[PDB]
Amino acid sequence: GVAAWLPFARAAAIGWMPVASGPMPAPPRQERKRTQDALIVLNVSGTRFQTWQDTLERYPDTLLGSSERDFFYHPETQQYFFDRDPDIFRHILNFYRTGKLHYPRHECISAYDEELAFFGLIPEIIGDCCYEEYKDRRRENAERLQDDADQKKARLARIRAAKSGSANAYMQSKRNGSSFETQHHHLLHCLEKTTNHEFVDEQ
Amino acid sequence: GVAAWLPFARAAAIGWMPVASGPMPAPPRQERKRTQDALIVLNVSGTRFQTWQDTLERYPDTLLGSSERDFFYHPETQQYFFDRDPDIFRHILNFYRTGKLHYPRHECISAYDEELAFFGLIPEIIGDCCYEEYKDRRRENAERLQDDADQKKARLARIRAAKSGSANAYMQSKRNGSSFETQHHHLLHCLEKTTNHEFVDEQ
Amino acid sequence: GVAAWLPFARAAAIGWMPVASGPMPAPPRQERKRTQDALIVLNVSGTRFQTWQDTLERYPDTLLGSSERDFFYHPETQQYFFDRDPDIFRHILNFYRTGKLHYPRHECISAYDEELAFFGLIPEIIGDCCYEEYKDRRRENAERLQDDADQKKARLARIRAAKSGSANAYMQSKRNGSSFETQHHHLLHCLEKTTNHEFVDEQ
Amino acid sequence: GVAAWLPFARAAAIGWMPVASGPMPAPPRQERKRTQDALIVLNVSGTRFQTWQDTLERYPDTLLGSSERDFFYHPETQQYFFDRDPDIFRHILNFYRTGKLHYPRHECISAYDEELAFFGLIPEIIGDCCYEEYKDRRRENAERLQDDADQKKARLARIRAAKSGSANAYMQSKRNGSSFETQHHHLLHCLEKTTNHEFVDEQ
Amino acid sequence: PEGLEQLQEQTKFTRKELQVLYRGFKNECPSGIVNEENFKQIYSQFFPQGDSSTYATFLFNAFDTNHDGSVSFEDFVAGLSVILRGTVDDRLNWAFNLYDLNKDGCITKEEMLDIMKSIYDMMGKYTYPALREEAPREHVESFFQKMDRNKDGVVTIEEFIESCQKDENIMRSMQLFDNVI
Amino acid sequence: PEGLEQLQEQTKFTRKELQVLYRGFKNECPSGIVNEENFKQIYSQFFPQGDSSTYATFLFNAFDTNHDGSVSFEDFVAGLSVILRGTVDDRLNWAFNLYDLNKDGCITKEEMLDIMKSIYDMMGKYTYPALREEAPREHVESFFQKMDRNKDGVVTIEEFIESCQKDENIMRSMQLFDNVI
Amino acid sequence: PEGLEQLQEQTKFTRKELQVLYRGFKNECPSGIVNEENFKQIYSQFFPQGDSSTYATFLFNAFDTNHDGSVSFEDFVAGLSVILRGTVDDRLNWAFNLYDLNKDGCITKEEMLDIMKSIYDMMGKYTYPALREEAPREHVESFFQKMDRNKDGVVTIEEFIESCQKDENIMRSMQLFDNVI
Amino acid sequence: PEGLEQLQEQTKFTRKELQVLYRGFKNECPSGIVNEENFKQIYSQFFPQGDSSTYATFLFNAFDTNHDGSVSFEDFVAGLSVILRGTVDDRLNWAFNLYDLNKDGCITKEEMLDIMKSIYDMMGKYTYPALREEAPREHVESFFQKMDRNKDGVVTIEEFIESCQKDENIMRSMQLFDNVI
Ligand SMILES: [Ca+2]
Ligand SMILES: [Ca+2]
Ligand SMILES: [Ca+2]
Ligand SMILES: [Ca+2]
Ligand SMILES: [Ca+2]
Ligand SMILES: [Ca+2]
Ligand SMILES: [Ca+2]
Ligand SMILES: [Ca+2]
Ligand SMILES: [Ca+2]
Ligand SMILES: [Ca+2]
Ligand SMILES: [Ca+2]
Ligand SMILES: [Ca+2]
Ligand SMILES: [Zn+2]
Ligand SMILES: [Zn+2]
Ligand SMILES: [Zn+2]
Ligand SMILES: [Zn+2]
Repeated sequence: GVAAWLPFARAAAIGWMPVASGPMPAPPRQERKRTQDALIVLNVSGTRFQTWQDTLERYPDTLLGSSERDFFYHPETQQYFFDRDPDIFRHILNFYRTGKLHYPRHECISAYDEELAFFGLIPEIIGDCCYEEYKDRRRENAERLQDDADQKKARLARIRAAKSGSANAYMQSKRNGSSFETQHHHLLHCLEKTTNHEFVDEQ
Repeated sequence: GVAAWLPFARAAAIGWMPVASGPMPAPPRQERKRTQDALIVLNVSGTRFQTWQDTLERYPDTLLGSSERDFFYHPETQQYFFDRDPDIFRHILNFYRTGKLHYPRHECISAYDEELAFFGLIPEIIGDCCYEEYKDRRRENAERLQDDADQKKARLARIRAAKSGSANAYMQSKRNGSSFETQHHHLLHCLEKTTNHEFVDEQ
Repeated sequence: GVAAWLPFARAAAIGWMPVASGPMPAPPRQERKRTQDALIVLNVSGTRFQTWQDTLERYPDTLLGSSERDFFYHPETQQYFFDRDPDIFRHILNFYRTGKLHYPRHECISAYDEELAFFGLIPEIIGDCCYEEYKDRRRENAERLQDDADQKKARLARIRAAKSGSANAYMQSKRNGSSFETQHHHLLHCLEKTTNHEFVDEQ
Repeated sequence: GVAAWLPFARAAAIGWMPVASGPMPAPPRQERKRTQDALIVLNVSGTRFQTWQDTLERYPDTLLGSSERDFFYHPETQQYFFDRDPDIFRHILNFYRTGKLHYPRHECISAYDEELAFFGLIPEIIGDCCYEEYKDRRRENAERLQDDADQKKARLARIRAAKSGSANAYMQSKRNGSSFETQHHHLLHCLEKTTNHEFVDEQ
Repeated sequence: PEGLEQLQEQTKFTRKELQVLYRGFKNECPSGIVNEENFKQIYSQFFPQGDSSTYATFLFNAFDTNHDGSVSFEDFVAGLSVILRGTVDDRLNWAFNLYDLNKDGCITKEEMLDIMKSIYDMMGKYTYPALREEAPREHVESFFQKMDRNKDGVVTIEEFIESCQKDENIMRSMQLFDNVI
Repeated sequence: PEGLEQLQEQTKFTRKELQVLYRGFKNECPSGIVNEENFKQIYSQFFPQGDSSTYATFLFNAFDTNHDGSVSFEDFVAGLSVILRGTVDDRLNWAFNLYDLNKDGCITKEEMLDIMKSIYDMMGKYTYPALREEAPREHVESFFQKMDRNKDGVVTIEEFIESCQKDENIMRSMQLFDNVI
Repeated sequence: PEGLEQLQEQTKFTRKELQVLYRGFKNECPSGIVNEENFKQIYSQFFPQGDSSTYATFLFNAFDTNHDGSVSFEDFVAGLSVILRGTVDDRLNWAFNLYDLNKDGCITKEEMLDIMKSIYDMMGKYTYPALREEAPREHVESFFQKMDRNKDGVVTIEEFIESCQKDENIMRSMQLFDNVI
Repeated sequence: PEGLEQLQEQTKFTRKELQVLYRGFKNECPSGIVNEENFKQIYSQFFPQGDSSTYATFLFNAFDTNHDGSVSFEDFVAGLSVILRGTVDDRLNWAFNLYDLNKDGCITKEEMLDIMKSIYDMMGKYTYPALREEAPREHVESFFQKMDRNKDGVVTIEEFIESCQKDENIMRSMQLFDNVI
């Protein structure tokens, strides 16, 4: 949380030191080159962020503070790469530096929440400066989602058209006789061979 | 669309594999070095964006997902260069990463729509989180355009003054006896020689 | 203005070419290595912007389109450096790329106008998409300035305190017997020697 | 303040020079390589800002204008590093370039004030263009803070849960028999040995 | 959440492969875990001409070993390592466990009927020969008369295995598809 | 949309030239295609003292080969390659097709009258000699008495060609302007 | 505000150490100084099972030498240099001054009672043996019967020092903890 | 606006010096030109204990050679080059032209009175000896009895020059201050 004043607290223990009656424990080795002057690079979609490693270690149980970060390290470039939004990542990093999370009013609440979930940040850590703003925006977006749950038909027609287009693309591939498309069509042909049935064109 | 879980689906086919009655098709070669660890650079007006190539391949029929991208490649610098707005390009790239398009409320709707058209994105792919905002802003800008169609006179006077200035600049070039200006004046002189008529100063 | 379709217009002249009665002028030399593939760098306060040189040449009579740009070139780094605001410079550059100027609603109107004046852009080139927004904001800021012209006293007290502090700093320098401060105090001492009078402490 | 026109004022002294009756002082040495063409780099959380050193020297008594800046210099990379927010730092730097501070309406007032305090900027230097906006936002945030002073219970429960979790983590470390956690637990064990008392699990 | 090194020493994937898998998994599931409904939504968009919900449920139950109701990245790569990188017997055990719904140790005709119903639901309602509404039944019959050897009305792991190694087409299918990727 | 490699093998432009042309084309037409009205708006701003709308219509019809009502980048570079990079006979065929409005195979006096009206519309209404309102008519007469050889009241491609090679000024104009750029 | 060079020549820290200390100090106190309340808020979060407010007040008074009511970075590193980098006698003088609340030059039993009350307040109200409500009193008694040598009812700096060097455990505690960091 | 190369060949400043001067000039005057009021506002903040408005007006009139009411960067660097880089006679001519308000070719006592009033206005109303309200008058008297040689009640350029070279302090002032910068 606050590792910067930890040496101060350890020094302040000197007021305890003489009045103690009995021995003292063994101090930790702490042989890790003091974990200082690191300045690691977090490359978020091409935007370079730089931070001290201890700053990230302030908050474990999050992505950047834990060993989960190792999943995004690139030893070739000696940097972590994230295929995420850099503008919201600015607030993500500011949280580690200060401890409080700010909500930018100009960003979509859904994008902000997705970035919070990706990096392991809980929305309850948003500071009181921004919490009312965030809560109001989240309420409007929940209201929209519930109103949809209980103009959607454009989305439904679009997704059905997308599935029809995928089926027609596979049928045209069959008629002819894009790596993803080739592997997906191979999987569909395997399904055909499994069921001994073949698809047919919808029109 | 989702190429990340394609190996999962291909593995899941193992539940089909034993119960099939008959042979199986030939698996694809897929000999393209797995198309992994690319991390291509999209230089938008000096701002470096970095992304995986498969992320862009998720959405063909757009500029970045198609071979149209090749028109913007710079083999000397080994990067794609776009003379476009980088702030809106952030949302363009976020679309490839997530599948949904967000609309930034602080940007002009005309600039946003021009960037969408340039990169081949259709406004109907804007997520429901931002669609009402986008629709309202587009409605205001359509209302302005229609009100103009049916304070414009300042624009009309400015454009007429610009044409008069261009004609006067060509006349002054003739009197004297900026590569673009020189070639354009050569074209106008060729027009003169074609019609055997010459321009004269408007004042 | 539009140099991209100039080769198209020169080619279209081929419809004039046969029907002309008489000779034709001499085509321009245009021996400047086609002025292509430049990709000049505009460093604005550490933010790299990159653009084609012809894009800037589209609009002379502005700073970036004229030889005034040469005042900001750094031959050592082979780039132009501007000690200006990069966020507003994004819109400045977008003007060259498109021809229209957009106004960001989230920026101060005074800062925007100062950046427009610095780079030689006239506010009347703001597109109709943003012109009403810009005009309204400029009206509010004019109203504030006029209301001041006809809470200012805090500013007046601050500036008087600043002048008193400068005079006291010079007096303390005299008592003792920061290059700018040293040269300024030398100028004040020269004024003293000119008038044969000396300053005295106000308190 | 304005060191750019200081040579102009020193030259203008030539109107005083002949009419003076008596000698003149010794001009300053000013032997510091003219302090020109520096272009120092301020690395704020990975974002490179570049500025002239004299621009920063315009305003001493602030962090960037004083020797306090030396606490953030990295001789290995030859740059100053700040683990701060770069977007607000843009306005911080704009203050040095122009003398006036602008307030971005889209940023949290608390974050803005914390960045102002860190870099030694006083909120009274905000220009009149942005002062009403800033004052209104600060008034709302003061109203929130006072309403809290006189939904907080969620914060109180969270902080109590955090202290309980820290105590339980130390107890589990004791049961077992993360450098910060190890040193902090060593300090707590030293406190135990000082008081000859041991902690016990709260549940 | 198991670390990269522990997943490297547990599964048969390299560090790069695990990193790519995690990248994709978190791109679809930012929280790092997936529930049955989101799993169905992910799996359905590979089958745009059918209903994969039942087979997706079977897959979710098979992959989610600890029965938490959630498939984590650990479940994900453990299953993917068993299928894509395991031996032929490992894959055959995984498939047999998929078919054995109650996990008792045998495959009944109704259990296989559920599996073939799920598989044929992907074929869609508009196919070439017909939607005979009985093709899964006779396919189960064929599967049993091929796999079962003592004709006890049930399939055991021994019969499943030995009948599988006695079918060259099954070998071709195992070696080719689950090893190319 | 034809790719960069296919346009390289079809047209006579290099990869760099095609990239620059595409950059400019998309800067003016972000959608990648241009209609007649946007084409007129683009073409007009090269002629600030006249009306180029009719000649622009002729150009748009000539460039848009497949008569889709839209000029794509393929139409654009195909026409630009024929004019700027083709032989003198290729350019002459292109110009003859521009003049032959009905594309039947001959140029009548009224067809040429439309062309010269379009060309003189760029001169503007305020020129040096006069707006005689008959200069296109007598210019058509001069063009016919120079080009036509059998005096049949029409111009054929053979007469157009041979009369063109019999005019040194036309050669100078072809070689210089359409090859410098 | 003292500069980096002056703090280097005053304290016993290197340039890198002073830079790291300033970085942390300004990260917690952006204004560059800390008052008693913010100091307590910082210090409390190292003791999540007790009340450190009284001991924090003692520390704040000891560190803030010029009695401005504010601890600056200069106060901070001066105290940290005396404790972490000073000799054993320097640390012992610092601790004695911490105990001597009135700074008169001696430690009374009530002064030590305040110190041990502050220290035991960190132990919390829920500890292993008991909250005897008298443990600080008898701990003061033990401290006096160990430190005091003339049994005058007070502790002087001479007795404090010599009794400290006569306790090997105190030496181990001084050398180990305040020199490892 | 004169270019960098033309200003290099006109003034005596190098490319770097002209670039720095332009940087500062545009930082204060983004439009590239400065009017009398903005000029006064710029010049005043070097004199925080007086009123420099009249002397600033004299400077603005002297620098703005073409009497456009605006000082451009060309005016700025032309004046700065004459003063900072010119010979002693060039500076003396510039100062004489500053004093000669009507530019007729001579300095009268009232012209010098205006100049000394402007100069003493910078001293402020609260100075050491006194605000005698007559010090400019007697300073003009001293200046005339030093500069004028034929005692005609006026100062000519010849007398100004020769009297200036006959004062060693004036030489020291010219060489030192206007050449160090
Ligand atoms: Ca699980
Ligand atoms: Ca069973
Ligand atoms: Ca059996
Ligand atoms: Ca076409
Ligand atoms: Ca015809
Ligand atoms: Ca004929
Ligand atoms: Ca203090
Ligand atoms: Ca005492
Ligand atoms: Ca004693
Ligand atoms: Ca002038
Ligand atoms: Ca005169
Ligand atoms: Ca005289
Ligand atoms: Zn906030
Ligand atoms: Zn959204
Ligand atoms: Zn706009
Ligand atoms: Zn402002």
